[PDB]
Amino acid sequence: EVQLVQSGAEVKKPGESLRISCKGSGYNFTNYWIGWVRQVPGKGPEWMGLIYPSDSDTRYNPSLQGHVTISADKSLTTAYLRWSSLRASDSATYYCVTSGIYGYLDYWGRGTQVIVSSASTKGPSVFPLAPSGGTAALGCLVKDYFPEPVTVSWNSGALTSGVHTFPAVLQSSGLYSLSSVVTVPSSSLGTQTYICNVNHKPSNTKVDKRVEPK
Amino acid sequence: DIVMTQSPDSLAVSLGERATINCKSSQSVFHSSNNKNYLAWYQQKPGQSPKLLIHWASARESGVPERISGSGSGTDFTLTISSLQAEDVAVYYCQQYYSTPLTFGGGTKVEIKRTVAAPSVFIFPPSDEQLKSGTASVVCLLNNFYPREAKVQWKVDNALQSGNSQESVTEQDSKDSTYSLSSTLTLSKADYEKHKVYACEVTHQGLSSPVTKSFNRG
Amino acid sequence: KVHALFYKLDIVPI
Repeated sequence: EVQLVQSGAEVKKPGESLRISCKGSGYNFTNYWIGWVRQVPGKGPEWMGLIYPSDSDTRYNPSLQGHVTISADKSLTTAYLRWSSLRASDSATYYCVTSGIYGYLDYWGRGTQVIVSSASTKGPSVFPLAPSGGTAALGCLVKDYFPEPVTVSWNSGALTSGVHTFPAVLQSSGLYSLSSVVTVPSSSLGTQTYICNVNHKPSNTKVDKRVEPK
Repeated sequence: DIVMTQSPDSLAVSLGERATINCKSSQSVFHSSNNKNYLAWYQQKPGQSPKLLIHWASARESGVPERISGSGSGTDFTLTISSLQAEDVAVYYCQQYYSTPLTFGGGTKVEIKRTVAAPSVFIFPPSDEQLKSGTASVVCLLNNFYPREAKVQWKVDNALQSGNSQESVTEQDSKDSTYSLSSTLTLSKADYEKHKVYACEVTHQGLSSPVTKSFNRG
Repeated sequence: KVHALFYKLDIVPI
């Protein structure tokens, strides 16, 4: 079975260098094209390039005008994508792909997320979304943290039904913000306790915030 | 230089019904010598990597079910899913490999169509803890609604707000196929203490008339 | 008349 193991996510600042990697297995690595496709949320995928490791023949997308270089080590059966000077526009998920002679990409990797930002590591502030007829809603606002991700649970995982945790949004300040809500019977607001467990591992922040009516 | 265009951007289809996605190339991707269209289709499921579905415009990869078919020629192509299943929820991309650079379409997100469901609207004032920080976040929650189209408007002492709110939407719920939406209004503590009534106005096709949730500061 | 953007004599088709 063909395997394409990519390297883990990366957080970097503008102007720094970076090299991500993708090791291929289960096929003749040297005699098949391997390359990279970039994905940013606002448009479709963008092809970046392919390399034929046997002879180092490298094909670039002209749009990427010398910003990136693609290379491969045949002994390690590994492909590389390198930036010498990262820019904010390079924030994206990078899939490593294989191709035959025609250029359709028949095997794709799991992806490598790359964040480029001048922001510095910061743990979130957690603020209650306190509830006020039948159904009530309450939540936790997770604000001003970097980088992604945070994880939110309720009552240490015992409460799962009706929970909605929204995608993080990048604020203009460069720090992420998100809310986790849950709907509960209005009659249960005075009887049972609701605690959201926020965890931001990049800063080793751990907050258990109790939410109650005010 | 070949531009790939897809339509629609998002397509809601009922279970067991047919989904039809269109893809256009700005130039032909057909070679007369081999009678083949240089067109591929990919499927990217939620939280997964794209997967090659079709090449030569109509040749399925191994394992792809017969209910998924590609057709068309020249500059106009379509992908069809004849009896949609919950596992077919994904973003579908076309790609031309006729000329370099390889180029992709913008994608078409296929989702489950269900009956209309009005949102439940909840509004949350800023916490006292946050007011200690100098900023005030006011949150409006639209819960379990379908379809995604919704209008969320903030009013402060009846004054429409603009440029100071951000929205976040969940992906389609796996059990009831609804959406939830958060709208966050961010103010300075000063501006927040200057005004009294804070209102979230929600317009949605499942509502007889717009719904307004408000609170009085203090 | 073979038209392949990435043609290579020695390619191993998986």
